[PDB]
Amino acid sequence: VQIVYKPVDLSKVTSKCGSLGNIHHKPGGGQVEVKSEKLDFKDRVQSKIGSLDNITHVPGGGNKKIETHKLTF
Amino acid sequence: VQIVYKPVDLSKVTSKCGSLGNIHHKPGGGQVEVKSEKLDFKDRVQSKIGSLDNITHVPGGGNKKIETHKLTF
Amino acid sequence: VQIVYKPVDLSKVTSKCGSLGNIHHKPGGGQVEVKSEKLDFKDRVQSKIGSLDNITHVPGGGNKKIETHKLTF
Amino acid sequence: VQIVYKPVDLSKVTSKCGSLGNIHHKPGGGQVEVKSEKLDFKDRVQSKIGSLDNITHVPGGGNKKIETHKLTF
Amino acid sequence: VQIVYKPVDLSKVTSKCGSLGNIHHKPGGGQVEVKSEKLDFKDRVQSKIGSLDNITHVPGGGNKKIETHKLTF
Amino acid sequence: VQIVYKPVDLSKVTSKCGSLGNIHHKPGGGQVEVKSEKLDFKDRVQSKIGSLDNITHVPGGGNKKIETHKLTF
Repeated sequence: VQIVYKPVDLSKVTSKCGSLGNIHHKPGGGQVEVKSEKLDFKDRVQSKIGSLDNITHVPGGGNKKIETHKLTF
Repeated sequence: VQIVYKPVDLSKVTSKCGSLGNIHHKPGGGQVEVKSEKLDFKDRVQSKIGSLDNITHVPGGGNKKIETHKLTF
Repeated sequence: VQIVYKPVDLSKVTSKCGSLGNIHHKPGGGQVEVKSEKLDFKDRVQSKIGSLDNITHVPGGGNKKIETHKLTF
Repeated sequence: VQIVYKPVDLSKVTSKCGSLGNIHHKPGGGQVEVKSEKLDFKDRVQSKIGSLDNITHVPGGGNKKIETHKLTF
Repeated sequence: VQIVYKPVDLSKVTSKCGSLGNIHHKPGGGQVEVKSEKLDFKDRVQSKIGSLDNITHVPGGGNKKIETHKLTF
Repeated sequence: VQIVYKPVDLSKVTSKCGSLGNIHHKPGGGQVEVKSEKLDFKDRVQSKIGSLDNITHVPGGGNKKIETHKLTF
């Protein structure tokens, strides 16, 4: 058995942007109110209240090349 | 058995943008109010209240090349 | 048995845009009010209230090339 | 007198090739025989016999840009 | 007199080759036989016999830009 | 008299090659025979016999940029 795994890649992932800007993200501008009375919990409680995990991602490129080469005998 | 795996890739994923901008994201501009009385929970509780996990993604490119080469003998 | 896997790719995925902008996203502008009284839960509770997981995605390109090359003997 | 020589060149000379090969050049494969008897030469003699100056030129690109910018006052 | 010589060059000369190869050059494979009897030369002789000055030229690119800027007052 | 020689060069001469190889040059594989009898020479003789000056040039690039900037007052 003779196996010759010789893939050739000369590819490009490219971006050109003259200017990038004037980006506004205002998550949670409104008031948050949580009133709790006489509540009962028998197991684990996870609670998130307010402004959490919000993202502003503005990469000049942000380009991705994902590649996988699997040879199984 | 003779196997010759020789794929050739000269591809391009390209983007050109003169200007990118004036982007506004206002998730949760309205008030959030949560009133709870005498409630009972016998098992696990996950609670998210307000403005969470909101995303503003403005990549100058944001281009993607995904590639997979599997050889199984 | 002789196998010659030799695909040739010279393809392009291209985008050109003069200007990209003046994008407005206002999810959850209206008031959210949640009243709960004497409720009973025998099993797990997941609760999301307000403005969650909203996305504003404005890539200058956003082009995708997805490729797969499987050889099974 | 005002002279403004401001030409803008953004040109491209591009070549893309998946594979280049299996090129065979066999000049002068046949027998060469030169029999000369009692010849007389009163002036200069230049002589080439056999297989001379043969060329195999296989550039992966071989692209050419020739440019000239002349201003005379 | 005002002379402004402000040319802008943003050019490219580009080659992309996946593979280059299997190139064969066999100049002068045939027998060469020169037989000379009683020849008379009264001036200069230049003689080349056999397999001379043959070229195999296989550049991965081989691309050229030739450029010339001249101002004469 | 005002002369402003301000040319701008941002050019590129580029080559990309996945693989370069399997190049064979066999100049003068055939037998060479030169038989001479009673020849007469009154001036200079230059003689080359066999396999001379053959070239195998295989540069990974081999790209050239030739440029000239002449200003004469």
